Amino acid sequence: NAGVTQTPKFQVLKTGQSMTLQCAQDMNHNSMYWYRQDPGMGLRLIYYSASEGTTDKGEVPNGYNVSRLNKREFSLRLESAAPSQTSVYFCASSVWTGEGSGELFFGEGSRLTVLEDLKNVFPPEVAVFEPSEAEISHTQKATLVCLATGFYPDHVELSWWVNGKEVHSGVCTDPQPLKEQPALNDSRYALSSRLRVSATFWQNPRNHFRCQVQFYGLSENDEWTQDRAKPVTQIVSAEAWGRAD
Amino acid sequence: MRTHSLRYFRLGVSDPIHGVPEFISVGYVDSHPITTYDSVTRQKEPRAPWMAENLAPDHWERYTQLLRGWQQMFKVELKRLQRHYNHSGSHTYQRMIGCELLEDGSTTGFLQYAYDGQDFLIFNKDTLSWLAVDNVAHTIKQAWEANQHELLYQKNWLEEECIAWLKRFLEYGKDTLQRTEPPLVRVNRKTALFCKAHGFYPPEIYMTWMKNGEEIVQEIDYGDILPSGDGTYQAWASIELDPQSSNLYSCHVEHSGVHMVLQVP
Amino acid sequence: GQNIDQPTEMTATEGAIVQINCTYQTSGFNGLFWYQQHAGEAPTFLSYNVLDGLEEKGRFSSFLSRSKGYSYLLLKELQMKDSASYLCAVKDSNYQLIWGAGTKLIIKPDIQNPDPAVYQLRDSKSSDKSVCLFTDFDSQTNVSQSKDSDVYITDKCVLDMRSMDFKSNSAVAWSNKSDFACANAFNNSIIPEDTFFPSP
Amino acid sequence: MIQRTPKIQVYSRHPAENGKSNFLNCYVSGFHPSDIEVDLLKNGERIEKVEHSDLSFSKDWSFYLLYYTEFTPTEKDEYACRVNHVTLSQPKIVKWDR
Ligand SMILES: Cc1cc2nc3c(=O)[nH]c(=O)nc-3n(C[C@H](O)[C@H](O)[C@H](O)CO)c2cc1C
Ligand SMILES: [Cl-]
Ligand code: NA
Repeated sequence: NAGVTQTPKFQVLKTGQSMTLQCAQDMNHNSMYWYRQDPGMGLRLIYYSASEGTTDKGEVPNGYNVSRLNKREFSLRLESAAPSQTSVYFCASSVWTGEGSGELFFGEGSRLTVLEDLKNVFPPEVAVFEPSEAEISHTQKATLVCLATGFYPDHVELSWWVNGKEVHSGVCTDPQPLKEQPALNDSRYALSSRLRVSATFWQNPRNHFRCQVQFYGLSENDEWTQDRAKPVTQIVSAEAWGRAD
Repeated sequence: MRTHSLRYFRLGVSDPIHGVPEFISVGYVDSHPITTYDSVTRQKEPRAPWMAENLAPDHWERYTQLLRGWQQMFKVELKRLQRHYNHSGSHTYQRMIGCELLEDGSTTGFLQYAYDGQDFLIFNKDTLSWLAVDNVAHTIKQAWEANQHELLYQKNWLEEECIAWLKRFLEYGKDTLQRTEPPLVRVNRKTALFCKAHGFYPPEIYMTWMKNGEEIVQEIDYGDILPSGDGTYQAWASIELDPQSSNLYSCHVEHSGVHMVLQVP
Repeated sequence: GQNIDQPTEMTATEGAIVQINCTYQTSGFNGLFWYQQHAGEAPTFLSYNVLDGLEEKGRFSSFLSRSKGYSYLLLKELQMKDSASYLCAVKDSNYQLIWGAGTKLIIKPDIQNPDPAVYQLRDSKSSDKSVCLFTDFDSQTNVSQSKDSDVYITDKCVLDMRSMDFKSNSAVAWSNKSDFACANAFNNSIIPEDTFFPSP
Repeated sequence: MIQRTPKIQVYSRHPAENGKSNFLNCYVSGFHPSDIEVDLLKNGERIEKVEHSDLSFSKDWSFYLLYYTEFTPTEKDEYACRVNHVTLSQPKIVKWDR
């Protein structure tokens, strides 16, 4: 009972590189779809497959092709990636097509960024800042801040970890990153998050706090020729311990 | 205008003979085939020139994809039916959906299914329900009625979409569909009087025999309206002569708002 | 041409009601869908209308007028979890979906006991940044971006301390400049007169 | 399973006149299921060049078909339609009555 499962969640590509997105549905659906979603416009269909054994173009097929491999799987191929194919790609399925009320079921999305060169790909720098003592005495609460800065492209997942377990309560991470240089098309990004706890929780010296940022960057096959370290997919973290003082 | 209609049929066969398609779908405007699709060609194609000349290739490409899906759905549905009937061998499944725009501007709309050529499920777009003729159909009725939104969708399709497309096709084919070719009518003896009409379009025609100005409905033999092959139709009606009394016989023909009487001397 | 229009963004208050409009001009009509898409997530189906009228589904209702080519999605008793984009889509005569560009719905939390303050967070030994937190202000406050290109200010974010049934707004500002100070970090914003600035 | 036997009607396109070219029609209708074999006969011999409409569908779920061939009737030549269907134990022949 997985629903629609598409991979990869994130991918950086160089202009001219090939890429296959996978998609599978375990709902015994007959119809599958590939959409792209871009800012300021509605979903645009790339290719669809009304039934097993047939496919056809949608509204924006150029640059793409598909394979309805079987009833479950519908792959999307970018044979020669172009900067304009930077987008978020969604796979969907429906029981049938050519009926009225049947809804679409969507996969989680695949965010693709196509770049002329990988020279501007950077992992985030991650830093954690401990709560203000003034906040603690004024509110009986304590807000930690995590800053993930200088990363490019915007392919990150930030999470907080308290005593080795991910937490969500008391957390707020910016929904969109900040452009550190808003006037540049290739500007690197910044992202802030807060975790707020009771002063009592913060004041137990054995409580451990970690801000973790998963960055999706290059893989072994990607060519790297810059002097700095290859910006591979990696996890960058920073930590703090509760303070009894 | 006269009454006009748009209808699409589907035929599914569970164990077809070699070469025979497992699935066929044909559309009609009035008595004219407009489109065809089957599981051998896998292509939706025009069957009337006024259809081909008014619908671009991307139209035929789109509905080709949709019919490939409808074909698969029909196979799955027939497999379910024949399993629940516990039937071996080859059985048929059929669907008809369509609408009429009547002369007074009122409309009708209909959707029904058949198994082995007999009514199986019949849609009522006013009470939004399916009429089932047996317990196999009853099972399907319950599954389909549990999906209330799809019944609402079909009501809208029958009452709004179907009528909009019918009007579009009526204009496409107006030279054919809205024309009138009046019948040529004659009587001869064969003892029975045969009143015969031919060369007329549209095929709708009413022929009957009158004796002394009274219509003897039960004493008349009505022939079928038959295609002549050239786009026009022919038909006949016969009455038997009483050699024991004198009577005035007359053939009466009504076609496209014109009445004709042929008195037999 | 075929088109579908919905407002780009809407902002309403927690607990209140919002009506999201969608108008369409299409080649025929076989129904209108609403989907919900949380930021960075998949769209999920909310509703379908094809005849005229209103359908209710929990706190959400969807209305359709075919003759006006108009629908709205009505959200009652707004909660923070309703912050999301709402996508309107019409199935046309050829069973193709035309998608609206989406309405981003922003929900203002009801701040019970505002306590606006700008706090200086403690330095990290691994960073040259100084970090300031503007927090606990009421939802009518707007946080302006920075006018100094070497100061970074993020937009307000609502956190929910669920055990304490407590929500609060905050924005973060940071810089590595020597003249950066929390007392002036948010100078380009209109902040409450009683904002608390603890002494340095 | 109810199966319906084909009605078979043989007739000329126009009123026949010896020495005048015409079309001989065989209209097969009301049958179910759809598989069917139709031949036109001249003097008992199958005519080769014989055309037919595509399988057609009636509202009562039965099927119909028109078979035809161009011909010039004479006094001596006899014509017929020969139809086989699952409902027919042997082929049925319907002569053209003019
Ligand atoms: C332009 C057009 C073409 C269609 N072609 C077919 C067809 O070939 N066969 C069919 O069964 N229904 C056809 N339909 C009818 C309808 O979409 C279909 O039967 C749905 O199953 C009705 O709910 C068509 C509808 C439109 C608008
Ligand atoms: Cl007519
Ligand atoms: Na392509």
